[PDB]
Parts: sequence; C-alpha cells; structure tokens
Amino acid sequence: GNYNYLYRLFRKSNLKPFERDISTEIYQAGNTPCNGVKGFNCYFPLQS
Amino acid sequence: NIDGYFKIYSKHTPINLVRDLPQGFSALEPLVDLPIGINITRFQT
Repeated sequence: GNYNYLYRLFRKSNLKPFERDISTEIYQAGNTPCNGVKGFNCYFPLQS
Repeated sequence: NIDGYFKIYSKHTPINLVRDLPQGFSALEPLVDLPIGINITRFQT
C-alpha cells in the first residue's frame, strides 16, 4: 500500500490557485467548537 | 508580493534635509525581483 501520499479530506473553505496548505489541525466539522486531537465531528483533516 | 513575487525597488537620492521628507518627486527603479513564493503576514526591521 502506497499510503504515503496523504491528502486533505476536509477543508473549511475553497483555497486559491497555487495555494499551499500544510497545517494538519483537527477541523471543527461539528456545530460545537472543538479542540484536542480527536473527538466526534472532530476528524483528522488528512486522509491517505 | 503578487503570487509570491518579492519585488524590491530602490533608489539613492542626495538630499539636504534635517527632519522632513525631501520636497519633490522621486521614482524607484527595479533593483531585484524575487519569485520566492512564500506566505508573508508580518515584518520586522
């Protein structure tokens, strides 16, 4: 498995052309504010 | 910075003033143009 090629699974907004995003902070997809590293509606921004 | 192009324009002007900007009109020719292409938000001298 070539799992090394990670990719962002979620995103808060549609990024611009030639824009580079590397930050892997947990996205707050849920209505409630979120913190930490895990939680329901608190998913890792990247997938493989 | 337009599309990460760090443009540097400078000119030297002999002046005789003490505390104010020189009186007149002065241009700036291109010294160097840098295609760096990195994110910039805050600077420091």
